[PDB]
Amino acid sequence: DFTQMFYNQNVKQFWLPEEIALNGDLLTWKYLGKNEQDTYMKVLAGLTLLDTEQGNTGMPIVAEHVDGHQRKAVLNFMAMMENAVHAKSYSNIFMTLAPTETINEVFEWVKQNKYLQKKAQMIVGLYKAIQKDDEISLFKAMVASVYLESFLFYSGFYYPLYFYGQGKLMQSGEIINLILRDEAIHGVYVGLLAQEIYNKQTEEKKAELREFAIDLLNQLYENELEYTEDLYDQVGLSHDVKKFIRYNANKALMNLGFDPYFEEEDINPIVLNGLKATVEPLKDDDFYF
Amino acid sequence: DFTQMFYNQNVKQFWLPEEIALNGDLLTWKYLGKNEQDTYMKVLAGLTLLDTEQGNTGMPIVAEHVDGHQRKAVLNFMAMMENAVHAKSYSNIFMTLAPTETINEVFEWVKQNKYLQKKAQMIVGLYKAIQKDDEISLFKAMVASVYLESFLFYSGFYYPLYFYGQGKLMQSGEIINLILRDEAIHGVYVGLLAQEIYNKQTEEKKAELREFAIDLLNQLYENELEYTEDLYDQVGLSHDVKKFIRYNANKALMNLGFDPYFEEEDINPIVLNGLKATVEPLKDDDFYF
Amino acid sequence: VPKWIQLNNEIMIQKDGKFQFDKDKEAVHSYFVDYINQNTVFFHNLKEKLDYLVENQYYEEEFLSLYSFEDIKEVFKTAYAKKFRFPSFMSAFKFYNDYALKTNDKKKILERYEDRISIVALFFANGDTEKAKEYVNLMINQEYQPSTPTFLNAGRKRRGELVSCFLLEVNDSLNDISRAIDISMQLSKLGGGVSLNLSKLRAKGEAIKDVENATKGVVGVMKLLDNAFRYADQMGQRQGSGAAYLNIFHRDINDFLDTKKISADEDVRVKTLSIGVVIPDKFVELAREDKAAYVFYPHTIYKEYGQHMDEMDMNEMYDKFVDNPRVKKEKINPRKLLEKLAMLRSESGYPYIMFQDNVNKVHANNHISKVKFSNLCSEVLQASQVSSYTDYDEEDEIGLDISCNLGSLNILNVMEHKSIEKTVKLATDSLTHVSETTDIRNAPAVRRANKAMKSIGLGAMNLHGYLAQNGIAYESPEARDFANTFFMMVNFYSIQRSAEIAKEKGETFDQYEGSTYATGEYFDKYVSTDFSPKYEKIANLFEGMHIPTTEDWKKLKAFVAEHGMYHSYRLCIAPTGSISYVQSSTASVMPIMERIEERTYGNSKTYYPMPGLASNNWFFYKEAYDMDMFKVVDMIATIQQHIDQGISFTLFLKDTMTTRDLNRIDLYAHHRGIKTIYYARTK
Amino acid sequence: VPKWIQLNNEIMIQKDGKFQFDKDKEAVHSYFVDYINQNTVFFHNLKEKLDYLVENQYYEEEFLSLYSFEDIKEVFKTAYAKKFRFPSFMSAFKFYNDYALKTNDKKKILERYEDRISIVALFFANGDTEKAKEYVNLMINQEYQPSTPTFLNAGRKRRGELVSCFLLEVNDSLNDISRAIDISMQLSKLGGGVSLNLSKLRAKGEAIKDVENATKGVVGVMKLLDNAFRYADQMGQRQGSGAAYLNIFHRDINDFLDTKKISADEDVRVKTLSIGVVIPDKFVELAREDKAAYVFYPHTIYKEYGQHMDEMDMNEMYDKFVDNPRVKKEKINPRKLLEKLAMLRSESGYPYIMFQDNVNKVHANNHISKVKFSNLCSEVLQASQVSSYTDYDEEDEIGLDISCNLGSLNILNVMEHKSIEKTVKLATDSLTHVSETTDIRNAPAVRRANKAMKSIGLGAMNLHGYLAQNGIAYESPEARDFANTFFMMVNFYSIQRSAEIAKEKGETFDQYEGSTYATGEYFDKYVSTDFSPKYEKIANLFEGMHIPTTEDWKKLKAFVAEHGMYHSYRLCIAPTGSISYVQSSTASVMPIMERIEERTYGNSKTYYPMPGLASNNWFFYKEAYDMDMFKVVDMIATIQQHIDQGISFTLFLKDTMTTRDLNRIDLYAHHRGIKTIYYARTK
Ligand SMILES: Nc1ncnc2c1ncn2[C@@H]1O[C@H](COP(=O)(O)OP(=O)(O)OP(=O)(O)O)[C@@H](O)[C@H]1O
Ligand SMILES: Nc1ncnc2c1ncn2[C@@H]1O[C@H](COP(=O)(O)OP(=O)(O)OP(=O)(O)O)[C@@H](O)[C@H]1O
Ligand SMILES: Cc1cn([C@H]2C[C@H](O)[C@@H](COP(=O)(O)OP(=O)(O)OP(=O)(O)O)O2)c(=O)[nH]c1=O
Ligand SMILES: [Mg+2]
Ligand SMILES: [Mg+2]
Ligand SMILES: [Mn+2]
Ligand SMILES: [Mn+2]
Ligand SMILES: [Mn+2]
Ligand SMILES: [Mn+2]
Repeated sequence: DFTQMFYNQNVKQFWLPEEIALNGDLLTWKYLGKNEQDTYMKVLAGLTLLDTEQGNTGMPIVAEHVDGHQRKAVLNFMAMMENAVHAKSYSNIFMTLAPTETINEVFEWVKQNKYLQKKAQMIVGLYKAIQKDDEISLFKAMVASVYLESFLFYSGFYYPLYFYGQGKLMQSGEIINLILRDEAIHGVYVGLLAQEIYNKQTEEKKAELREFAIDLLNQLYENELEYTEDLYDQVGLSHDVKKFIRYNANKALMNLGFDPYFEEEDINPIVLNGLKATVEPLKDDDFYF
Repeated sequence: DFTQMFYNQNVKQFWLPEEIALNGDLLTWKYLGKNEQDTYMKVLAGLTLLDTEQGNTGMPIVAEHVDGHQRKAVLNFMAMMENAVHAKSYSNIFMTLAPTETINEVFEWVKQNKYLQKKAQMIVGLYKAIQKDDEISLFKAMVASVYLESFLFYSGFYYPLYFYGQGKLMQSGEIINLILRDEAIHGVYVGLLAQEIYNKQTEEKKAELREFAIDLLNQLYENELEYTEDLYDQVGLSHDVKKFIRYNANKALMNLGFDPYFEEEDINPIVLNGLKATVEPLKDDDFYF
Repeated sequence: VPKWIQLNNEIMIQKDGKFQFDKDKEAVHSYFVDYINQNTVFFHNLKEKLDYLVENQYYEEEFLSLYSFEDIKEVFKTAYAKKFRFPSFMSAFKFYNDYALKTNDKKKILERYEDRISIVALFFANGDTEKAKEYVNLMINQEYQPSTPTFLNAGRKRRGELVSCFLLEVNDSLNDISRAIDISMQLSKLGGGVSLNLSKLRAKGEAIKDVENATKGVVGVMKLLDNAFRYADQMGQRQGSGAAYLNIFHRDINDFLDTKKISADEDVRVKTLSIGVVIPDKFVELAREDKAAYVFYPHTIYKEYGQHMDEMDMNEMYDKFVDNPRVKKEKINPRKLLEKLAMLRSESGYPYIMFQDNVNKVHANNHISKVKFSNLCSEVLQASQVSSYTDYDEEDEIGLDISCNLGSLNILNVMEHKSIEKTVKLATDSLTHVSETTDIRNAPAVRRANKAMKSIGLGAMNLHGYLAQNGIAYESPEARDFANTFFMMVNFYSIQRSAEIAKEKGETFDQYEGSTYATGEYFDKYVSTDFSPKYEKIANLFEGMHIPTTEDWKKLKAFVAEHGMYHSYRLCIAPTGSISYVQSSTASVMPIMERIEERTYGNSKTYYPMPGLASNNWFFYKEAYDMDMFKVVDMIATIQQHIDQGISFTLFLKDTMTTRDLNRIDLYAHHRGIKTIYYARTK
Repeated sequence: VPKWIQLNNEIMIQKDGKFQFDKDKEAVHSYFVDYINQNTVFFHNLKEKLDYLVENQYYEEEFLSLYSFEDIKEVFKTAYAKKFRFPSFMSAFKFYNDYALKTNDKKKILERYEDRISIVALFFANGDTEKAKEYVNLMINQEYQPSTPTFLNAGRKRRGELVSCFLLEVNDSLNDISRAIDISMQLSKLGGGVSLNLSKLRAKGEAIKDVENATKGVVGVMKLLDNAFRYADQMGQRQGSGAAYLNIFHRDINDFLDTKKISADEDVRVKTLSIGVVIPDKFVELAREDKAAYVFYPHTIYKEYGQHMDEMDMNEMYDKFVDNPRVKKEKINPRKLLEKLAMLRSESGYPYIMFQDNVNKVHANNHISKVKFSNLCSEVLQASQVSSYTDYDEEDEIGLDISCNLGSLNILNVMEHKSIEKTVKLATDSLTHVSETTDIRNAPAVRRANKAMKSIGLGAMNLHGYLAQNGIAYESPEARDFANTFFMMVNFYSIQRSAEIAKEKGETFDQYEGSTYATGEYFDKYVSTDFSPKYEKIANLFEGMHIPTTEDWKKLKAFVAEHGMYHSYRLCIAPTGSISYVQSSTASVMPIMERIEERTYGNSKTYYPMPGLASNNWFFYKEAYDMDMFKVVDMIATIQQHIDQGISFTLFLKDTMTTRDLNRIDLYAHHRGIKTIYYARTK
């Protein structure tokens, strides 16, 4: 009942980072403190890693196991967006704002950062555990994917949105908003596929799947807290970001058909402010009136 | 040396089925004989069936085994074009020209056809034989992929190009020309990835891989001749189609860095009308001599 | 968020199922109680203000020295006696952000609306205190609005030129191309939009000094011009805007068009250079009959006939070009070219379309030259003569380069004051003064044509606003009847004022004797067809105003025959981008795009309803995209029959309609006599 | 494959472990007995050939009309009496593909080597049969080679200009920038390489009439010039080549350099415009002391002092610039800038390096102007005065834009014939004739400088060929001794010929009286130091020729004081790229890049051995990349001490060495007095 409308929405949202000129951010970037620039680079690098694995591994593997040519076409399109559009856009931002050495250093930093490695290990592990014709392993990977789309990106998204909302780094911010618009529909779509599998189960099996989903969320959440503190303490924003990730965790649960898990909190209003034609030939009768 | 350049060329060639209005083809379709309509339907179904294998297996399997983030992104983009763009385009052409019952029957026929099946299963067999961390099996699959993209499609493309060059079925011919333009670049790109593997091999292993490629080409070519007579004798075109197959076989070989196998032939003019040094700081005392 | 911005955003908040339009008025008050008055520099008296502005190089001494201080004070008092109030927040915001004079530090406001209007009036009058007061009453009643260059820069020492539409002819030589680049840079430096005719330039693959396949075509010239316009960007304030026009029978026409395709490479696409295509009737006839057309190499035609391809009538020359073996040509499909034009306009709104024969069958100055191209806004249509810029230490042959003087009547304010005649004549006088006071020392042909032709463009705006506030649909026959009558009166009084100025000064425009004004042909349709309203509602709208009859037009024709006409061109309807906000008017004669427009300034959102929009006239304020483009074409043709130059005519398309619909609109515009088509804005 | 192609490829097929160099000779025979003699056009006699070439617009009839046909026949007979044979296949191939005159369709050969030499000699002599025979003997012996423009275009109707390089000074104004673009297009149309000094243009973020942060800097002008050179590309035959020179103390120097970075964005990257950097001694001093330097805004300096930043000595005004609060400046690290220069030269071979103080400490015409930039090949170093191109209808102040005529002595052939004096004097006369008959009607400053300065460039080729064929290592002190003596002789006889021309014409170059030639300072090192060879082998090499002593130099100094000098500049050593093939000579005074070079022509490949390469002199033909760049710098400085203009000094680097090695080579070149550095070619 939904794939065709997601297909149409995904293809109509198609974009490339080159559509957005980035040289306009040069001055507001220059004006940020060293702490702010450091957090910003690292935040986008963490996002780049997530999209790299979502494009290389997550979306293609889910596409392989989901039945139906149209469902596969949507998932293939989403996979392309992850690595050919999203992951690449971050390099466009980096290449504009930062010198090569700072770019090299931040990519070295992703490799050695323990929270980023842990979250990649956990998510990719679940993707690679999918067994052919085994719907339960597939469900588990789809939960992981929804948590990546609708929860894990948000510790990263906070900062570009926080600046966009203050009228700073608005070109980079425009790219990020386009990425976020895509991930929101990706999280909903994968969520609907996960619910399909969940709804086939006995009540006993469902109870176990909810346990899996909640245990996984809590494990990812605890790691994300440490990651958030590590990045944001130097810019004074860790508590604010934590509220934001809890907000988005609830959205991820809802995408999976589950009740919200965290209590509602006031999000920084700045971040809230941060949010060819068809051709016919000419007939001889079109020349007369 | 080449992936970013191909990335650029691929993404700038992006297109969607909806851009070409198909209904005006009915004004020339109605004037074709039964044999012409039959051949066109059968050719179209042949292309559709082969392209589906490439979207579901060929491109995603190569993307899975190739190392490199940028290569995986380009390959993902190509897989997307197969599944999201090409497959929808072929379906659109069919739905415009034939009623539902006729489409189902043509696909039943082509699905049972000996020559279409022989080539489809030969290609799919090589994709299924790729082994993790074995570059020889990957190379063999890449050869199969290049043969599909740059050679096997062309016994089929001939007919739409033949009409397109005569002013018949111009809307579907425009679509086919866009598809063909994508397959050409797909073949060239996968060809470069195969040459990379080939160049890492010993001289004896190279000679063995050359023998594999020529032997495979021979098997496919002999089946193409039979496929060609089976479809094109009823419309009197087989002689010219055979010249077009050999010409495209030579292009496929050149994509794999191999010499042409067949003598140069002229092609039907109607079809032609359709077609960093180490940075070391100054240490002082370098200013004194 | 400031208080006025909250009061403005409260418009969208619906009370009793209705938009709170009146809240906008409150916003204006806030915008003046909280911001404008606080940041407005006040002086003990006007003498101190004028001394401070003159001494600090804000104003010019020359125009103020023509009056005694008592006369200037009287003009300012006349401006302030109206007690003018901006009816909407966006009007005051646009004026005080774009036109009000600010200090060098851009934190204080030196000029109010009345101050700017008084200064512009004093500049217009050139020493006449009564004329200055008349101009002040004209602009404070908002009946007439000088263009953005004139309104912003009149009386200011730190200013650009008062003309911002420039049309350049480029001759087929490297010296002429370099001179065109230089003149484009100089005019963009002055703040003007520059349009260049590239039809005389020989196509790609032509001979230079009898060596074959040497010319780069017009695309290399377009790349040079695009770089020149990027470089000259008003001292880094606005993006340099330029236009290039090519005849559709030029061979480069495809490559020309290929400069606007998204798939075009970096060495092909020009980004800051608008493109327009000139389409003679011969191309439309060839496309209509489906006969294959020929695009010609201009240099071969020039060598064979001694004249440029765009300098002769293609209707009578096309067969001779085709049958001439010494003329090189390439086969094209005119219907395919039309479809390419429609597709390009769908993608990017380019190119502008100029129907050459539609322009030239009513052109009054065909003896001087036929109109070969238009301006950056595709509404200036004047005779131009190419210049022969020779080598150094050699005398150049200076031709005529078009530069008309913009100014717009506010149709609502003009008609509610029953002052069509007075407003048109005063606007003509102001445009004549600005044209006479324009002296460009780096554009020789522009200066020569300004001195000789004395061409001005008197436009109109708030047509849709006036019609909607009077219960008239823009597509209704009553709206076209009103446009016919109103613009016939505008043309009548513009011609009368031009003839009166010619009689007073004793001089006409150069080569007037060969014009259709001198021969009386221009007045033919005016001495035989009565343009009085055919509907009682429109006649009641025109109540209290004398509507010129056929006898009045005969008297005007005799007056023009006896005394001549001072201006070669008088009327052109410009888009009127930002001045329509300050005047609280709809832009140009175009229908409104949106009933309420949402804009983002800084990090704040703002809401501008169309002027006079309410629940009663919500239906009459139909959006342009929802309208039938054929009826919009009919209205624009009705207006164009009374406008000597063109009208900036933007097409408003839905995303559903295809290139066939765009081509049909273009062909109906050509059939209905539309001279230019500006843009294809897709919703 | 052709027979001569196979014979030429037979060189690399070793026989008994040795290259088959003699096979090359066979190739030439084949190339003549199978292609050239069959493709040549023969006439009954010389009269029919000359008539056919004159009426068919191949030759200018004016220069041939100065001689009776008997004299032309005698000149051609003198040319053919030498029985000149090309010793290598590539020499004849290069002549008959690049310089021999062909038909309009380029299917046949109209000019032999003797025919081309005779035509060039007849053009040079200007009606003197004996002088024409002297030129014929000079060129057929290959003692002197006119530059590619002169050799290719002399006496041709369809010719371009005979001047190879042009240097333009661009003043800081939009009018001057547009004029510079126009002149660059005009001179690239004429075929010459154009160099523009952008140091006077104000940097990015400067004020254009009191509105600040308005200028685009030198990068916008660079983009404009790049597009101009792309458009004017010799009618699509040879890519338009331009050079931009910027002082290292310009604020835009980084952005300038960023135009050549391989990671530069498209809005900044410039690809057809070479870049050069002018480094005063102050910058090297600051980098040596590791003191942070300051780059300056030219417009602030011009406002404060009334002169341009590059118009005065930075070594004495840098501290005043830094301590002046009214001068705007930015802090830079001079060592980091040097490392950036080295990295850029490693990556792309750019920028050209011009050591301004090294040029101006021996510059003879500092009174006219200091040398502020170089040409596209970084060997022309002459005084230039910027032009004030004003508005239209205003008189322009025409300055001096550098332009000199190139001509190279073949060192091997000159010394074999023991004719340094005669060859130098005849080459000076030919270059004087080329300057006199040069008249450019679209570059006023170039024309005025050609008429006033009368500057010529007399280069030299086959230095390494002569040294290797005489058993002298290019890096050896004996080679530097030979270069010292030979180029002192060349300078002596060039000065003597210039003074003799000044005496015979009664005129010197403009402002000669203030030059060091007039005051006698130029001859100081020549009247106190003896430049005779210090080695017996070099003295034997110079046997049969009178080496000037200090007494001869004193007599020449007295002669110059009495009569003056006709040429402001006489000697400049150009790269001599493709014409060195025809002369069977190594390129310029540079060491050979490779012993045998493999070049692909069409679908075939050819091997050109270095002239005279054999088994006995294989190791004397040491490749440049294998050589110590410090000893090459020593050689170039030894030659430069006798050359008034610069030398195109290409650095030949290995991939293993770092940017620190490149910086060390640059600093040693600056220490040794090297004026300019051309290229950093990495193996
Ligand atoms: N809508 C408006 N348009 C223009 N100016 C306005 C507007 N509202 C207020 N102002 C400015 O603020 C001043 C205060 O106007 P207000 O509405 O308070 O009463 P007033 O009787 O017009 O006042 P005043 O004594 O200033 O004439 C006006 O004189 C005018 O300068
Ligand atoms: N290396 C070369 N350089 C220039 N011209 C050459 C060369 N080789 C052959 N030719 C030309 O081709 C002709 C072929 O003659 P070739 O050199 O074989 O000797 P020939 O017939 O005995 O006469 P001669 O040597 O006296 O000209 C020459 O006369 C000359 O015009
Ligand atoms: C007009 C213009 C100038 N410039 C720069 C380049 C020129 O070197 C420099 C001088 O321009 P000028 O032509 O000298 O401008 P001006 O004479 O009106 O201003 P001023 O009195 O200060 O000299 O300004 C731009 O960068 N962009 C532009 O659009
Ligand atoms: Mg010409
Ligand atoms: Mg100036
Ligand atoms: Mn993503
Ligand atoms: Mn996603
Ligand atoms: Mn496909
Ligand atoms: Mn494919």
